[PDB]
Amino acid sequence: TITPSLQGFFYSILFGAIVLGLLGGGFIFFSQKDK
Amino acid sequence: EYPWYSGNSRLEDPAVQGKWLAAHIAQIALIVFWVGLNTFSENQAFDTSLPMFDQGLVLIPHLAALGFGVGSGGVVTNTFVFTQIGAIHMVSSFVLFGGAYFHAKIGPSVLATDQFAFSWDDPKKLGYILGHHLVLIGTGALLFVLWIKFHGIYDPTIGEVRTVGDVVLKYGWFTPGYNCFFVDNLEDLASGHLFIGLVDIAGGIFHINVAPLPWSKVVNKYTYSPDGLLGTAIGGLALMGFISAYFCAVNTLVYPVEFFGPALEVKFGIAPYFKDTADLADGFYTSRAWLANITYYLAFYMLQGHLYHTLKAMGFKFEDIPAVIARDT
Amino acid sequence: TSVLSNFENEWWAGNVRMTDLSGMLLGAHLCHAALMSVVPGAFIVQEVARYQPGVSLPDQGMIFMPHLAALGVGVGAGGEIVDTYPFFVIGVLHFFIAAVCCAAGLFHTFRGETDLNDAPDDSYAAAFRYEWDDFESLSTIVGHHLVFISVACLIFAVNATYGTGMYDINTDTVHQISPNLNPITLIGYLFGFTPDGWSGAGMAAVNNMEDVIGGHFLIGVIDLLGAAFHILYRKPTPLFTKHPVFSPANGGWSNVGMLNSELILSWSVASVGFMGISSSLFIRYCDVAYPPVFHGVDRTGAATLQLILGLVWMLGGGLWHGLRGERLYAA
Ligand SMILES: CC1=C(/C=C/C(C)=C/C=C/C(C)=C/C=C/C=C(C)/C=C/C=C(C)/C=C/C2=C[C@H](C)[C@H](O)CC2(C)C)C(C)(C)C[C@@H](O)C1
Ligand SMILES: CC1=C(/C=C/C(C)=C/C=C/C(C)=C/C=C/C=C(C)/C=C/C=C(C)/C=C/C2=C[C@H](C)[C@H](O)CC2(C)C)C(C)(C)C[C@@H](O)C1
Ligand SMILES: CC1=C(/C=C/C(C)=C/C=C/C(C)=C/C=C/C=C(C)/C=C/C=C(C)/C=C/C2=C[C@H](C)[C@H](O)CC2(C)C)C(C)(C)C[C@@H](O)C1
Repeated sequence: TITPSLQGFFYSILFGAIVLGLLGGGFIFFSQKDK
Repeated sequence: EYPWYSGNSRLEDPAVQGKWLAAHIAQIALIVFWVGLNTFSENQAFDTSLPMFDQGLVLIPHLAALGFGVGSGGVVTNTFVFTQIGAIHMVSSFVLFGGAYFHAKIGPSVLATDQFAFSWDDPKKLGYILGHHLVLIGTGALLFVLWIKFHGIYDPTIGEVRTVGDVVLKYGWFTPGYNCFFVDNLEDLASGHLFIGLVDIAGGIFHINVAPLPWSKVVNKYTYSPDGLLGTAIGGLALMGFISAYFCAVNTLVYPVEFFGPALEVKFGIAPYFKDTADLADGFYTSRAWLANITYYLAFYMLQGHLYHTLKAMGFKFEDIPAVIARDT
Repeated sequence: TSVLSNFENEWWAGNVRMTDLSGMLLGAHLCHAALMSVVPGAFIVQEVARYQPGVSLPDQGMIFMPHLAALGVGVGAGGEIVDTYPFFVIGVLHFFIAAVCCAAGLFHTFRGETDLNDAPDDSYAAAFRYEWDDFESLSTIVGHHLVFISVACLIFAVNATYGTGMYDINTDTVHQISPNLNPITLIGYLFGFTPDGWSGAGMAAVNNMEDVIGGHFLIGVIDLLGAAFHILYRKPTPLFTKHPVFSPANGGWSNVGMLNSELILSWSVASVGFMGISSSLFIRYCDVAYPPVFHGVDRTGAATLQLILGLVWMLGGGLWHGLRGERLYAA
């Protein structure tokens, strides 16, 4: 059964995915822009 | 060519016909959309304890008359039915918007299936269209009759909802046991509605089946035209609005005093209006007063618009009016 | 093979090689169904092997027995498992189904013709020719599969109503419950309009078996009608054709209504993910369909598992295949 700590870890995976996605998206998008 | 403020006159062109159709669909959606939206706000502002004819509830009393949350009278026990009806109407609105947009920019610019395609001067086309719409209208009337048979609507004399003889040929003569604007019998309402549904369906069958006849093509001097057809429709609408306003003002069986408030007194200053005959607080009017007066004056201006469109349909041009007043300075 | 992304012929992507090979694709689906049906029967037999009578199901960690006990299989009054043999029968019958599916998959992968476009010209098998472009062909497939799903749902409802019924949570035992057929009441749940007021979890706030059984009757009838619709017509309509779609195929909305193999796969995958999320809500809240006499009370873990799967299918798979299909609409 899910406990509060495990749910916190799941939210951590969400936030970490978001951070990495925004960083990588910014980098790749800007690299593609001024090709 | 037309200016932007008169932009809808552009739809008069048979060059762009289907888009014209789209507009009408949109209108109905808007209409049914409001039926949802209004109710929701009403359901928000409707206190159960207070009499239902004090706050701005117009649709809620109409539902209350059709059963829908009334018991021994003056009884409100579930506001969920009103929300259900409003949601049904508002959801139908989305479908009608979809159809409107399909014809507006996705469908053909001009209908010229072609069976739906018509022209402003094709009396057989309009005859069959008229028949079909009449059939649907009579079907709705018979549906109301079935609702009376099975569910049954609120009655004040019985004090409760109840379910259910054609002396209609005497009501039409307004014999002193009549003047339908004073009906007080559920059986009378049901029988008359059965009769009107039957007659509407018969007329629809007839109009689909038979083309317009020369004898009645004599009198219709100019209505075979866009402006003429619109004018006749508007005049019919105004007539209906006057009748509905009078019914709402006078009749109490259909419009119970519980949800609508007491009857109205017809008063006349420069123009007619309807007074409450109720000791409501100053600045407040029963829902019956609002319904009767707004309906009546909308019908009056519908009559004026009917005159305008009819005059334009015949040989008359209003832009000549200042020029005349120019010559006779 | 009907794709040229960069890596079409890579062994780790080799399933794409069956994009057009109808016979092999049919065999592959049949073998996969064999897997999907082996698991339940095998794990039910394994569960019944270690089942103990005194302890209750939630404390034994069984993940297939609760769903069977919810249907009155081997349970009596008070919601206690009495006899374990019918679970074993269910497991064995799933073994049979899996064996038949695997036999079919083996036939169509090796013995059967690889591409049904090479069938011998109306040999009982050209009737099964389909193409990922023509709509008419795939319409009858959707119709017949809807027939099967509808018959299953109707069978479930009919069993519940007439024969041996289900374990009704409120009545505390297995009963043939009298269905509720108020269509407005049932379809209200879809917007949360439960009788006790609007509820956050749609379709999941049912508090009586009658609602669910009536809903199943409604769904069965609807799916049967849709099956008739698709089998009997097979023709594109202005709903599919001429609908707005936003895609870089043409930057901005277009009314093309494109069709493609990856697109069909993507819509199916998104549908599955959505069902996963809906089931997540269901097992989280709806305890009429999941009596805590069997599944336990705390059920956050299973709901979270469903949530993760639904997100993976709806977002990941759906997006990936939709984007690939839209890009392939540059042919
Ligand atoms: C002849 C003519 C024309 C005019 C033509 C027109 C406009 C003629 C007018 C026609 C009208 C106004 C006809 C109206 C008919 C009304 C009917 C048929 C009413 C039916 C109502 C019923 C059946 C009510 C039924 C119940 C319903 C209700 C519930 C009651 O509780 C009970 C009960 C039974 C009374 C033109 C325009 C062609 C040319 C002119 O110059 C001359
Ligand atoms: C559209 C168009 C135009 C024409 C536009 C026109 C002429 C539009 C006409 C608009 C009108 C006159 C609309 C009339 C609306 C009527 C209303 C709003 C009725 C109101 C009644 C109320 C509010 C109730 C009043 C009570 C309230 C209370 C119960 C009292 O106890 C008694 C009683 C019943 C009087 C132009 C001229 C602008 C340009 C053209 O080319 C196109
Ligand atoms: C076609 C289109 C698109 C797609 C649009 C989408 C996403 C459309 C979505 C379509 C959906 C989600 C259709 C699904 C409808 C679901 C239905 C009809 C469910 C019915 C279920 C019922 C009636 C069951 C009810 C019960 C039955 C059940 C057994 C339980 O006892 C609970 C109880 C009693 C509520 C785009 C995105 C491509 C472009 C759009 O503009 C248009």
